[PDB]
Amino acid sequence: TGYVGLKNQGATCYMNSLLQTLFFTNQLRKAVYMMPTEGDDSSKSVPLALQRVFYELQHSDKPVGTKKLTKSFGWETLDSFMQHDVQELCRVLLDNVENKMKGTCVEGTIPKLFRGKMVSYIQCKEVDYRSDRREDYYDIQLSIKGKKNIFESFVDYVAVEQLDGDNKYDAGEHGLQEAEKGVKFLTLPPVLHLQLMRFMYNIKINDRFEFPEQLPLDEFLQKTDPKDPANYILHAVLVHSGDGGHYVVYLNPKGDGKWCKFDDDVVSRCTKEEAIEHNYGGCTNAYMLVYIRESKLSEVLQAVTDHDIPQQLVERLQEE
Amino acid sequence: MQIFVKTLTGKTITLEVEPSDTIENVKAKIQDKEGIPPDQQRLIFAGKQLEDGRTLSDYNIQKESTLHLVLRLRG
Repeated sequence: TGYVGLKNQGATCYMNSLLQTLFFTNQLRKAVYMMPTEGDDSSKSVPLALQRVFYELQHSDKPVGTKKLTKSFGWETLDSFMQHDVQELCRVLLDNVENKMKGTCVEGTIPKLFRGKMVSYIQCKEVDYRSDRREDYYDIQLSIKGKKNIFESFVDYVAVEQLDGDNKYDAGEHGLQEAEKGVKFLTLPPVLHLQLMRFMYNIKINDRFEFPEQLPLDEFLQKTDPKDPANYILHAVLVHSGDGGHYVVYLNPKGDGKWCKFDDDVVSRCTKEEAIEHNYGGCTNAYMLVYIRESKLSEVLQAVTDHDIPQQLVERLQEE
Repeated sequence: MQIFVKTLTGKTITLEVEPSDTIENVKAKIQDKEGIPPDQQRLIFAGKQLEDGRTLSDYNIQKESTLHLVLRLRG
């Protein structure tokens, strides 16, 4: 495979699957490497742990461990055997690193890679009153039940809703009033993180939901830009199996389309069919999807060498 | 104030909340309107998952802000 896997401490399937995803997001990994970690206190520094884990996934010829990283979380070894949601970790972990990157040479990285903005439009139906709200996002929750594929999922997302009845809009001086609400994307980030809502109330929606290897999302912007069309290429499929369960990540790291499967310590080659179509579901299916913006793939997935790992870090890591 | 909560169906429901409210207070109002037991709610705003203990003011959450409700797939 050319790539190393990661040891399962017990239930760290979620972490290993994300650690691989965040590792192969090369621009992030370079950024983690360039973080000022003066050795701090190891069992206290999440960036140091991320640098350890990232360094060995780049160099080791045997499965890498996660002990120190879960240590740096403030966790005991029993917490390593509770099962967890991969997207909750990502929210918690990337928020951690984002603030730990402030005031250092790598401020802005996580939002520059992952953060987009959306606009919510609200207009009253029986009074002249309109409102707007612009909110940033690091991920998109896509509905699944009743939608055959990702295209129908963004249509629903941007569809127009009726704020009615027990959900009338608080139109200020006009009081509670019926209204229409609509969402649009102002910007989509270089690395798109899609959380498929494979859950109804936990029942877990195992239905067939199809995602593609290319995704044109220009239809869901507010203003399209012809100097950077919004085509995204599929990079990762974080597959969940269960109801608790197991987590695996399928990845074409180089964006070339030669995929591998990452099941904790075992890294396999595999076919497109095995990573995309076999994961539409209908117990095993995609839960999270990583698409990278075609215009930005060269930068995001630029190749990473020992020339990108600061020397002070190697000396810290080696002498340890 | 009236904020917005996108549900597990993707539909926007209105929620009546106070800058004072803690996230457990918000989660209970959601249970009161959507039936989701708080022990299973995960609420996402601007890519932050809101923590039991902090309040809505600590996230600059205000009128017409939108929360995204999500459950867990553990593994």
